[PDB]
Amino acid sequence: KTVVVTTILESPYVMMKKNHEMLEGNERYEGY
Amino acid sequence: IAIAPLTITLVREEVIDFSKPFMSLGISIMIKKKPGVFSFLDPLAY
Amino acid sequence: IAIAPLTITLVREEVIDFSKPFMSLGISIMIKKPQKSKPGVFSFLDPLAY
Repeated sequence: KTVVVTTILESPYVMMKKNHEMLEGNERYEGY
Repeated sequence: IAIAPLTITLVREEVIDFSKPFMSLGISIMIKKKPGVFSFLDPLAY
Repeated sequence: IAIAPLTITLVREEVIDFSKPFMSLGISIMIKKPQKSKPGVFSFLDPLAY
């Protein structure tokens, strides 16, 4: 049973990647 | 579960549980941060 | 209840319950107060750089 974590877009905690449109899933976001 | 910069406050603690803080912070001050070649003439006006 | 400067550690939280920290702290450097130093022998050259 997968669990869902929630986040807010704020550098350097959660930021969009440069090629995020190509990537999918947890690889879309990077940060602390 | 929320893993984000969520400040630990009483109004949030009374309705949801908070783990021990992983990063401490506080209010801090942010401020904006060479002599001329002929600067020995400065003590007297031109 | 234990109202004392008790550090919140993993094992202690494993064996008892800890509230949110009422005092944040960390490891810091303590030194002797700078204080005035005796002037050097060749201290008359101090106003100008080498």
